[PDB]
Amino acid sequence: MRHRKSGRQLNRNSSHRQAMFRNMAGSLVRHEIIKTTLPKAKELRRVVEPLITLAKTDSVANRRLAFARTRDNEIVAKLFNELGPRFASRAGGYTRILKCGFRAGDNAPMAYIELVDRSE
Amino acid sequence: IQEQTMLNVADNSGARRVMCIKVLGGSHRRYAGVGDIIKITIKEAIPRGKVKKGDVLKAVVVRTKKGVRRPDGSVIRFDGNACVLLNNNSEQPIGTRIFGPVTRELRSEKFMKIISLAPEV
Amino acid sequence: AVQQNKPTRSKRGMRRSHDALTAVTSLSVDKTSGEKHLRHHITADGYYRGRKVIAK
RNA sequence: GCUCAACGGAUAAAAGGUACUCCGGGGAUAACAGGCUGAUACCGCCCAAGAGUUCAUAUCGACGGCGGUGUUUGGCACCUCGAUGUCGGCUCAUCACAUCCUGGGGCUGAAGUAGGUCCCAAGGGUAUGGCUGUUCGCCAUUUAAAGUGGUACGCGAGCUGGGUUUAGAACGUCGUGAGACAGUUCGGUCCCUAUCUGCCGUGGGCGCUGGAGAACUGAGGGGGGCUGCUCCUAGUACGAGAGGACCGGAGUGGACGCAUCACUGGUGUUCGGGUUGUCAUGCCAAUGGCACUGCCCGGUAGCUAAAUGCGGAAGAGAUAAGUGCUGAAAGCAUCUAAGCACGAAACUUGCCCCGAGAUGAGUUCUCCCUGACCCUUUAAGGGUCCUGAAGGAACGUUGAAGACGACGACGUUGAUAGGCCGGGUGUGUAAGCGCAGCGAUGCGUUGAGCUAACCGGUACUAAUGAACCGUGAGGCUUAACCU
RNA sequence: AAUUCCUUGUCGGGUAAGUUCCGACCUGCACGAAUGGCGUAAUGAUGGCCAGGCUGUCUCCACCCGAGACUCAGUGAAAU
RNA sequence: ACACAGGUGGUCAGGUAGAGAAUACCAAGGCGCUUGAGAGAACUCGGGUGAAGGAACUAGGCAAAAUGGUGCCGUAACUUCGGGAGAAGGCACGCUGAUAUGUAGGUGAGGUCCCUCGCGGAUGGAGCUGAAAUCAGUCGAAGAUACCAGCUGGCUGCAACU
RNA sequence: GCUCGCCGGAAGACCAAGGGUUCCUGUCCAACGUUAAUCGGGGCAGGGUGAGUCGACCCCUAAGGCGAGGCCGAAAGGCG
RNA sequence: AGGACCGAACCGACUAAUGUUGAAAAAUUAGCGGAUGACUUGUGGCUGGGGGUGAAAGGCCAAUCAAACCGGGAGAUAGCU
Repeated sequence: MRHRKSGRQLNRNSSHRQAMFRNMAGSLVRHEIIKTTLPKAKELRRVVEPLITLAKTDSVANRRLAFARTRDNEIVAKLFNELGPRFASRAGGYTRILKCGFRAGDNAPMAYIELVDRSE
Repeated sequence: IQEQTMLNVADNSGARRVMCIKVLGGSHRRYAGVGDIIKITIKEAIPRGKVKKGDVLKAVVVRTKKGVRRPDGSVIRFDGNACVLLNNNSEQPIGTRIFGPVTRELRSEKFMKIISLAPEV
Repeated sequence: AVQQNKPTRSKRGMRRSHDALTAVTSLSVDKTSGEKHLRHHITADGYYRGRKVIAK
């Protein structure tokens, strides 16, 4: 049974979950605020925040690891150049979840997950 | 060990592959493999051994792949399942010389002769 | 699977006694703009607890 | 003028098969099950010619007799043919006692060991395989024993289909044949989303009399109730020996149930590495996608058994069979009639769990609410304003809690999740650079680099203060207490 | 014996244990020569049996991954 | 009957690996299959992995698990001499370099002659492609490293066989 | 629009049969689409199919069909 | 050369599982058998119901077969419900 177990399946296999969170991390890094469903945002915290924690230290090994966990070189450049120094003082908590209302097609709990030091 | 288990023979008089037809001791005892006595058929035998194919007699398990657990938590696992052949009425070793390792768990009653003859305890 | 006799309109109502909707019963009011919002939700003009958090 | 003899005589004149079958009816009529009965069966008693080394009842009992049970073979045809699935097995059970083991006894043709028979006793327990479709049966090997029956010969809206019970084929036999067989053989479609009762879990509503927050009493109910092997006593008692103690102690197991994850393991698609084929990121290099997680090798948390802990008790009361004491009716006698005492794994408690909806709604502790007006068909009651308390609920972060509710932690006076920091772990010396080499590759930086749900910390993120519900002193009859 | 009722015939084998199988015996209820008799290499999604290997078939299940089942929004049947 | 997991004749056939129209991944092209969001109970379906034992399961190895490639050896009873026979069983498989700055081999440019002097013959041997083997070195736990891809042996009945 | 996955001796493209406007464009969301739908193969309008060389038509014939006369059959009709 | 072998397309349908108010009035998924022949396939044609056709099953003849489907006799008859 589910005792002391992390990880939200979200009714998809592991390959889809990994691909979906890679793409969601890319979109969150690119736009700095996205609307998702609420559990999707909650596990999006867990993928996105170690990327910025890695991106605090800029080295070729760390850029290669970030490219391994994203496969987007623009996102790697943003993590190691634009963000990273911005979140360097922040000891975690780069992500803030603001719960919106409910989706139209399916009654899904909706959220805006955003970067904390958003320019807008 | 279990029923329908093939075992090697440590002792010389017991010959080659043997099969456990019954796990003696207990009403519905399923698995017994440390110092327990099991009824044995001889599935294949060399002629130099005194016992012959198709013969039922007892044995005691001396080596188990499952292995004994020591009091401190140590697990001695012996590769291969082995038995020492015993007479049905007497439960005494037919074989004059025991071969391979034995455990200190076989130190009770007639198995003292087995650990006396066997080299490594 | 099937029923041997038809269930009654009474037993239908007794089964739907526990099938009823639940009211909201409270709406939080944001300090900066007077609009009522679901508690811990955005105000639908873009405000959380005291600040504008989304443009839309 | 008719063996029109089926003799109130269908016609001058008429045999079979159907498992390829079809129609209308019938439980008016058989098969299965239930019902009646109990001839048979099974069990028990009556008498006792006998059998028993002499010695009817230690043990069986002829000839005969009487019952009990529903229980086997039957009888009947009440029911079911506008439908009640058929053996066996698998899974899951429950009851009776005509008791297989374990307990208590009596008699023994019971020296001990071991038995026989009978009484009481239903708390628990009561194999694995070979052959075969099998219940059976034969066997091999266990065990304390591997009970006997009922439950639609329990159980197919639980499972199987070997069996029978269809349509194909063949053999043996019968018949001219179609075909048949209480013969054989090979092959041969087993459907249901649970309304009601019933259970197993888990909630909501109201009640329990002002509203809460706790902690409990225990009326009832459930769970649990098994046993072997060795040693001491003791080679003692018992015995000519051989053998060898129903007492009283100690360990150690088997099967069972409960918990747990410290260990040993398993798993671990959410960690690390190797690697085949291909494609991509411009390319080398490094990585990623896809091929069952591509194939593997290992593996943290969690869960789990095959791992480890624990338990079924000792007691106590009332007893069953049984054994007694005192003791008359019956100066003797007598376990009973008045009395008195022991006596079981059964009963009631003791052990665990549930449990006041225990409408008989219980107890204790604490907190909280003490403002007016109008109408008024007075256990009486309404409407209005003011004031909403203790607390709960909602919302949010969540949990080793959970199908959903429910329950538990925390909500800025904050460690409740995520992130961050440090560690631990797991995998196995990353990338990059340099060096050796013709290169594959090796060596150094380097036990490096990654690391999961784990541990200890940290307000960086989200847990916003509102608001909502809940009230304002609680009904009538017999008491001290002072007015 | 695709045939033998009795029958699981009797023996020998193979197993600890074999109504199956294989090989003999003849006591053919109820084989028999183109309604063909006896053998036969190869062949068979054929019938029966025995081994080696292999494994969750089993002892005895345990964990994991997905699709349902549970909850939420929308549409929304069935037998009886 | 349906915007139904079925059926529907021919044609074309790119790369890499591969015998291949198998299969894996990709081109070009076309799509995510007209309900979604959570949570991660029993149970059901399709899979993965299993300690020890291994057919004890069962009516019956039903199902699952295994074996599986190419090359070289090697191979029984019986036989209708074809078979049986991939019988069974054993070994080697990756990369890099050398042989050989890429070998056998294939395809052939100049040039050289000849002639009925053109889509001619003959001779060349530059370039290109290139299997296999051997030897040494080297990496993993593993080299048909994935997908793909046979389980084998003995006795019988019946029908010769497709 | 950017990433992801899937097929790729097809789930790619073209003919045949069969269907018959389902093609394209604008507009609309009542019924249809197992949900919402702004979308659609839905509704409603308007457009779209250009041949001496491609098919049919045509010239020929196969299996076969029909068959003047004919033969045969109660009529219908059979055969040729 | 092979009614040869292994094996795709192709044709068939041996076991199991799911389905059984299905995606389907016999399918799907794993395995299976043939696949140079007595093969398979397209397009036409022929055979018509006591008839056809049949490597034979009472198979097939439009999800229908010990005698198809449509209309008629026909309101057959029904000592039965």
